[PDB]
Amino acid sequence: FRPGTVALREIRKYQKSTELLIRKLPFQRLVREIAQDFKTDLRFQSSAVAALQEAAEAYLVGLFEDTNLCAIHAKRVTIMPKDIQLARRIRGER
Amino acid sequence: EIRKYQKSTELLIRKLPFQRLVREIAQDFKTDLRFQSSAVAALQEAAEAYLVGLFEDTNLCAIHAKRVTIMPKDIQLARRIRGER
Amino acid sequence: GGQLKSYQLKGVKWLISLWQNGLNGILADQMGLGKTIQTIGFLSHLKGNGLDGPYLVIAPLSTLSNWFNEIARFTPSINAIIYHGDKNQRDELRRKHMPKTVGPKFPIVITSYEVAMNDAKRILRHYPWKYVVIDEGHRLKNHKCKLLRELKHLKMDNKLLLTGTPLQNNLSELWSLLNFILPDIQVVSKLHGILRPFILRRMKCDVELSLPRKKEIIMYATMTDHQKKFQEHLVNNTLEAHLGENAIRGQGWKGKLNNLVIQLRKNCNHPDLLQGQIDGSYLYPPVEEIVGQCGKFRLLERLLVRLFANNHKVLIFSQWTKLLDIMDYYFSEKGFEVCRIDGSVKLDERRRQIKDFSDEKSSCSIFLLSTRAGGLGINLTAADTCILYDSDWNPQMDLQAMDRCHRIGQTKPVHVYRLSTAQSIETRVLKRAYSKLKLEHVVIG
Amino acid sequence: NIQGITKPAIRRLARRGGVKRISGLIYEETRGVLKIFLENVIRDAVTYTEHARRKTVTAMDVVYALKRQGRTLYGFG
Amino acid sequence: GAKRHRKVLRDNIQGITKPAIRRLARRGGVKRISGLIYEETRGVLKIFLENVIRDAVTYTEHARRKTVTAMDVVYALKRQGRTLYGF
Amino acid sequence: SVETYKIYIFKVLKQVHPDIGISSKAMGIMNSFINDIFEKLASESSKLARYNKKPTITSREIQTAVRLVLPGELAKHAVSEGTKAVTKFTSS
Amino acid sequence: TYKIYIFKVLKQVHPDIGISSKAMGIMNSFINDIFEKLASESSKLARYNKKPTITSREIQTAVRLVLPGELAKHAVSEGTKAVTKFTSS
Amino acid sequence: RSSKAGLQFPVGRIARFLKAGKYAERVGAGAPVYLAAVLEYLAAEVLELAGNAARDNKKTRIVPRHIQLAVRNDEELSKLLGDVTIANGGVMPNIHNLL
Amino acid sequence: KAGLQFPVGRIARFLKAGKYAERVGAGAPVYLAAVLEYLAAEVLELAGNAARDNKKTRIVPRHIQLAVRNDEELSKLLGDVTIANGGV
DNA sequence: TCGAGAATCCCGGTGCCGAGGCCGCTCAATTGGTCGTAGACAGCTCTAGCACCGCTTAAACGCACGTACGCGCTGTCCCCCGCGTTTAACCGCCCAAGGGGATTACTCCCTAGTCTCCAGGCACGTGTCAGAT
DNA sequence: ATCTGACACGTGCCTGGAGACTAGGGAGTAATCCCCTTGGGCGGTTAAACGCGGGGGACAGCGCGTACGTGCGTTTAAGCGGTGCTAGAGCTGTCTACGACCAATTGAGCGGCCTCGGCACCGGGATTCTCGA
Repeated sequence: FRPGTVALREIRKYQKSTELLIRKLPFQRLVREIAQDFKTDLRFQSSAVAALQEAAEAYLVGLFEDTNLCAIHAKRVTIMPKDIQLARRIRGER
Repeated sequence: EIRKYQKSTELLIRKLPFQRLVREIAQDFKTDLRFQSSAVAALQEAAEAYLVGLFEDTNLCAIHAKRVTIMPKDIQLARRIRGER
Repeated sequence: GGQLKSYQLKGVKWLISLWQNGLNGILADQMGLGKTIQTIGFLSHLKGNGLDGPYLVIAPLSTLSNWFNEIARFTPSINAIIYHGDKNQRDELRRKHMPKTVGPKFPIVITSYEVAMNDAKRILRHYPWKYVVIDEGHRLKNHKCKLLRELKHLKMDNKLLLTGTPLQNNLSELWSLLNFILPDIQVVSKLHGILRPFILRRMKCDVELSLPRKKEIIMYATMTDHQKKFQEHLVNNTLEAHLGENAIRGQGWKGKLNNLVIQLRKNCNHPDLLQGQIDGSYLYPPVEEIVGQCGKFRLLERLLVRLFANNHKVLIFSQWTKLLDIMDYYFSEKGFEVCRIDGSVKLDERRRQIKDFSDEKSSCSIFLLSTRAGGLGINLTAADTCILYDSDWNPQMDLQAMDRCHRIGQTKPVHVYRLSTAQSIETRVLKRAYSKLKLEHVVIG
Repeated sequence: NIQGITKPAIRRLARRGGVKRISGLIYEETRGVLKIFLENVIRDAVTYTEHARRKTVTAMDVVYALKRQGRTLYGFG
Repeated sequence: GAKRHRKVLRDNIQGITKPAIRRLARRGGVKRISGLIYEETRGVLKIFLENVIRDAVTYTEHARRKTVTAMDVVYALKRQGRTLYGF
Repeated sequence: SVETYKIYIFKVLKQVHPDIGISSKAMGIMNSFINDIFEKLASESSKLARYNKKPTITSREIQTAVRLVLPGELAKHAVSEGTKAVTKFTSS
Repeated sequence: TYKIYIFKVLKQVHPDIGISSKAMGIMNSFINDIFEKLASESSKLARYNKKPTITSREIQTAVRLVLPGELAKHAVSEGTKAVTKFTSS
Repeated sequence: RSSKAGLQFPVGRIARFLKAGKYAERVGAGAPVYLAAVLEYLAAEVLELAGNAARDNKKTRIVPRHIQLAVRNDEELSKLLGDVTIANGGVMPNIHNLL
Repeated sequence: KAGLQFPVGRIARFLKAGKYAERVGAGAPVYLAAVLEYLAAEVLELAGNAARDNKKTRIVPRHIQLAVRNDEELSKLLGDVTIANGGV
């Protein structure tokens, strides 16, 4: 096809689905690694990591919608890092 | 003029206009109401602070689009990311 | 007479007698001349009297190839199909045979434990199966295994189990199987009353000649002072600090729980395993003499120098793959040429390595080889000596290894060197594996 | 009484924030965003007041409302 | 089979593959994505997670326990403004 | 062993939409939404008690807490549903 | 209220400075607000977890869950030292 | 008591919770009734909107995807669940004219 | 009482009042006093230091604001404070 | 233009598994006297909020004028996307002997709230002495 | 240099502190048992890595014109000061009518057990949406 038409295909299917992205095993490795710092020797139930993953995905999707708004404000379509840096500054996140 | 008001701690709106607006917008919720002369002061301090922040984020939003002239699009992009009506 | 030959026929007779009683049994002939040849015998004996009916045979994959090849024996009358793979099976699903009609046409169904388990639906529809035959009974030694749950959905009017090692771990595996073979099912004699009717274990008495008799000898080693220090710091919860002084790439991966039996076994194998995992130290112990801080390593080295005095090729086994790796590092520094096949290496890659190791010309004596490796048919009879650098909770595994070199084609007499360390969990494990061999040895009675 | 928030004042506030050059349609927008804010805080204040059987918006009513909305206000009471 | 080289492992963070960031972005409505975006998303994920896990590990210890349950995570999120229904 | 409003959330549904099912994993959200709205209101009304220095959470308080949590027109139609009920309970 | 103590803390840290009247107000407000936050947090952590008492442990978790960052890591040390001195003596 | 009023939610169970939740020393008699009548109203609204949603997708049962959608659609119920993240609920479609 | 400047007794009383819970331990009053004291000390230090820059011998609302704004921790605890009679 | 083809969209038919169903039983919600206490409310004092006047002067307003910035248009070249092919990526199911778990139900103790007396801090009153408006 | 905040000593009143009980929650222990441990096996298969064009896209430069800032002379109307008036905030004292509590009573709703219809799945057939020339 012509670049950009299969991309609008993907922004429709995924907005309609409710199936989670991110493989389950890598996220669970990451959380554990991040945890060996606050307290050494700690175990995690499965439901906990599930919840954490759900929340994270939502956070990132929201950030991604506001970083698209910011980019459009500058008369572009490509979202660049400066848009991540502008959006977070307006929302207060560290 | 940027430098001057960045060193001062004085009030920037006049007094009585702020009083009347606050009395009217209350009228819609309750008729015949009184207001301690300290309440209208708190309400002014807070409002003035709020507007300064909005303006500081709108300036950021304009520097993004490579301008220096704030415009109404900017206030709106700021009040949307920040999650407001 | 008039069919096959000795070391069999009576086995088919037992199977036909079972058919008469309709009871389901578990042939367990010693792993010798039988299996595939005997398996087809009974069904082949159905021949004209009964070549019509649902027939199913589940087995691993190599075993599936083998059964298929063998079915090319005398009387190639009954048909057969290797229902293997997925989607390609879909095309042969209906093409191979009709859903219900079974004339002489019906080809024997030969599937795998995955296929059987994953898509039992397809085969669930078929009629009460005349005889489902499961090659390796040990697969079902757990009564909560998902294969067992999916294996009950099949409507089976008869069952059969092939094995050579009925019990390995304890009696509960006998219990779970007995539910499978017979749902209905001093004291030693009382057990022999229940089991005499079904079990038919013909020893290597019928097929003798097991090559020169093997020698299995345990040569202990004395835990050195660097390992004792590690062990005490690990007796409690101190190993981390005594080793956390540098804290490079994290202070002992900031965390250490584990189970004493295996964190202290890892020590008794080689302390580097702990040191590497604790401090980053991206560089292996380069002194190449700190590898000699392990007592068990030093006893291996001297053994090997005395066994190069003759050059007869050795075999090395281990439980993990980090430890074989340390060994390889050590020897490769000195310069020895090594070949290695663990589970990480690929299949066709490992098959050529053997074809080279087995090269009559090639002389890479040192061959690293994991224990649970699936390479039974490796058949490297070129090697003559096996060194079990570790123990194994289930003794049968070790025995399989013994077979991997003690098989046909080994003219030279074989030794076995089960290394170990005194005053530690290695000696504990040896006692456990010994009592498991004894559990099976009184059963052999 | 919202035209009493006159053009020079908005400009002064804007130079506190950092703005440099104001446009010409920025004023009406400012006058709207002030009104919304003032309308929320005052509603909450009048609620709190009535709850105390009074007729006088008073000390700690406004402060409490402003807190309620993420804006702690120290002093003023 | 190496000398000083032992057996190295990648960063658990590099586990979030570029394909997965793209899929999360397209669900947010983005069209063309840049190349300096991926190394930026990773940091903002890390920060979020670090604030939540810290609260969960606190709420746990107070119960004398050593396992982070789902209820500890739900409370951390509620302290941060995000409320999760369904656990 | 686990108290829940599932029984009552399915009675209101029937009353509003006669012929529509609810499914499990969907009343696992509706129960949570009720528990949370209860908590908020009660806590507000306690703070509103401790503040007004009274030891009793009465109806007046619950009402001023509703007016401050439930946002917008919901309030009005909730307040009504609720007051209606208190007068009704009174003439029993 | 806390005037004397805030006047005392100042004399100790900056021996020669004074403080106006509006400043004292801000300071007292700050102290009271921190107090209330800390205590509310501690209470909630007790209704749930099923306990009728607010022991020290809850004063510490509360300090960790609300004081942001290293600012807390110190406050915890400062509180532990003072409860230890009081208990031993 | 639930019966004396027209409420369908349980008055007694709410009263008990309020009295046993250390919410205050003495709860009155009307407070349990008012709370029940507000909680019932809110639930009815949400459920009524969610139900209108399903029929559209041509299904006769509600799933978390429906409640999310309903909440996102209406303004007041959104100002209320301004941060809530329903599990397995997806997002509401939104592609700008930049196409 | 024994160790600090703040009024361990009064803090305890305030905990008894307000009905924060049924029972209050013995250490609970002692710990809170110390934390509040530390927090006040930090703020009073930066402000005076702020006043040591402006050279003003008297701490005024402006200094407190400036100090809170600068330091990275207090700016986080004190997220949106609007000190009365202060400025940016 | 118009087709050529590829993504999109029905009909059945499938099972086929969770959405409704029922049912004793336990405990939790009613209903009745007490049993005080917490509530309303009636009345009085006096603070402070509102209305209005007159005058000064500072901030707001209107209009003219110049020019800096915003916006459209153009051209170059970097780098992102789509596709096909080859590697990893995950995910499933299994070892086996261990512990770690965490939950419940077991049992007494020292400290909470409770009194009760009695001390001396702090809120408020008052005189001095400066320092930044 | 002064007027505005300091800054200092006292009356007393209001707190804290101390001493004790009967109480009574929490620290201690035992138990059972069940999800949770480090290292490996083998077989699936779908997602992820890589490479290569080529079409976008983002970015820089230039030019016109219009809307913004500055300046100066009118004209508002805010700020201050002072006077008068009364609504209503704040507090006190009486006495009851909402509450807690206990006990007797028992039907509503709750854990585990039924079943069957709508919903996930499609394969086959059918229909519209790019695109290229």
